[PDB]
Amino acid sequence: GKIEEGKLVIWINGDKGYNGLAEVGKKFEKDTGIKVTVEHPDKLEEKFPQVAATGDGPDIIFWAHDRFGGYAQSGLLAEITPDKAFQDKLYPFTWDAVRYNGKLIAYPIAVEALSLIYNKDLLPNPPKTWEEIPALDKELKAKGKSALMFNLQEPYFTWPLIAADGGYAFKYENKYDIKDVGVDNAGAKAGLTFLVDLIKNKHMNADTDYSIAEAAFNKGETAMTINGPWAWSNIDTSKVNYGVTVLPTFKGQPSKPFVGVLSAGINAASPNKELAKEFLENYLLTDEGLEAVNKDKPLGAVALKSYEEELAKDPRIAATMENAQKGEIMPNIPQMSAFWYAVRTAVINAASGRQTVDEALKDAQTGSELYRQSLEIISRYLREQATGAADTAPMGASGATSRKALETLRRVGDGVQRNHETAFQGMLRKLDIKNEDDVKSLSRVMIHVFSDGVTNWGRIVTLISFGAFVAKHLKTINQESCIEPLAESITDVLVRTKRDWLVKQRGWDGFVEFFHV
Ligand SMILES: COCCOCc1nn(C)c2c1CSCc1cc(n(C)n1)CCc1cc(c3ccc(F)cc3c1)OCCCc1c(C(=O)O)n(C)c3c-2c(Cl)ccc13
Ligand SMILES: OC[C@H]1O[C@H](O[C@H]2[C@H](O)[C@@H](O)[C@@H](O)O[C@@H]2CO)[C@H](O)[C@@H](O)[C@@H]1O
Repeated sequence: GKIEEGKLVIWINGDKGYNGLAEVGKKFEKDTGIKVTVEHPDKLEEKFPQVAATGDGPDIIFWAHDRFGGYAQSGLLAEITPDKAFQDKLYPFTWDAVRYNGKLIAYPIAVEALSLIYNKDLLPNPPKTWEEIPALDKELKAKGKSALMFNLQEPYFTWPLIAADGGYAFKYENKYDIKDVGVDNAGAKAGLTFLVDLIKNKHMNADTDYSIAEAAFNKGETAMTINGPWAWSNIDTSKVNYGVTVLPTFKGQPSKPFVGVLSAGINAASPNKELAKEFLENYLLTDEGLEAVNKDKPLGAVALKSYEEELAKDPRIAATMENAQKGEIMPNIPQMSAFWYAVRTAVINAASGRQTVDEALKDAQTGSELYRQSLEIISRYLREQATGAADTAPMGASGATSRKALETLRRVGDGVQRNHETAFQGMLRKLDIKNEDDVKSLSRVMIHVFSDGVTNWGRIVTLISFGAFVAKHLKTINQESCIEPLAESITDVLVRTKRDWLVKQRGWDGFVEFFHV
């Protein structure tokens, strides 16, 4: 139901120092009498947006910064307004990671990058290249060991290799070009082909997950793993003689890990926002607060300058920041969730042999592009229907598909508006859409109606065609400013409800083919 006033509920991932965070919670309770409950639910990054949308969930959510732009866009996060004195205590680049549309939407905690972790008793010198790992595995298999095991179920761990020879998520030049996705280029293919060849040649197993890789490294059965600072605690307990070092190069180029800033957001529906701010600023983001978490599971390079100066002498942190420098700080754009879902499926299907590398990355490209391509088509159709004049701007990336989808939608959507004028006029009058607040109300009812019953291109045409019908109404009553929000809302409904179906149709190319006369 509603978040309980007078306590704090905190969500953090089960691989992080949640017992250390609970100790900070106990210090908070000692001062204030306010009880702090720390939970680590499974899939909390997927659960948070579901429960927070209903005004429920934790007061504070911890995740890497990449997921907070989506949460902020969805209205699920309170704006963070620390004073200059507090802001100056953290590195400016960490605040940049938690800025979305010019507003701070979380507190940055620590910088995370993957490193190569190696067993000095099996491999005194780690391999500098991915290319030498097959030969090393052959040497180690003769000793009853293997070279490398890491999580193949989460694309976070394979991304550094995919990115090495030129794979990218969203092109960054000067600003992100969200229309420019680098998932199915020659560089991405080269990296994922290398991983699949390691599996084909029995150097790795497609079924290896976080738990299997951690157990094999910590038992001394595999010489190397790929993991973040949080993993170091369990390796210390195992008494493995380990090193943390630069990831291997691929085709002479560095592995490029996607760099995360562990961040703490405040639930927009929390009645405990002042308690949450007090906890995060004056208990957690202190030398003693971060020490308590770091002693449980290491954070990496903490955002708090005073404590980072103390930790920076650690060679494992130096290695973390060397890999971070060769990588890229993740975007926080709302499309990151879709990007990760698309690439997760691609790596798992390529690794298992369900798809070829070409097939897998083609689907991942379509899934990653789906929101922005859908919005380009739907925004243009609604606006030209409302105003009577087309947009002269270039379509940009995958422009032929956008142009031909808009041409098709002009033919079939104009026909739907003509033939279903009665139902459209009746429903427009019942909805009584007057302003941007009324447009924002449509999402819930649209999802309900559209998600029920059969999936086909005709119902997608009806969804967008009624959008155009509403947009014409909005322009006429001098609410033209409502049209882009309406287009965004319809696009969100379409892509969230029909993601998997749309990718199976080759997205908008399927639409053009389906309605080809
Ligand atoms: C006077 O005669 C009566 C006969 O009428 C029967 C009929 N025939 N037709 C064609 C539709 C209907 C009503 S029953 C479906 C319905 C629609 C709504 N409610 C509450 N119920 C309003 C909530 C809503 C739903 C939207 C919206 C999309 C863009 C937008 F800007 C605002 C939207 C608001 O999209 C749902 C999926 C697309 C859709 C479909 C579909 O999926 O097939 N149908 C059948 C629609 C009908 C209408 Cl009028 C509008 C849209 C659809
Ligand atoms: O695998 C995709 C996944 O990558 C990142 O998640 C990391 C997280 O940042 C780390 O702190 C650690 O918990 O491992 C996770 C990988 O299992 C992204 O932050 C996440 O959004 C994305 O889904």
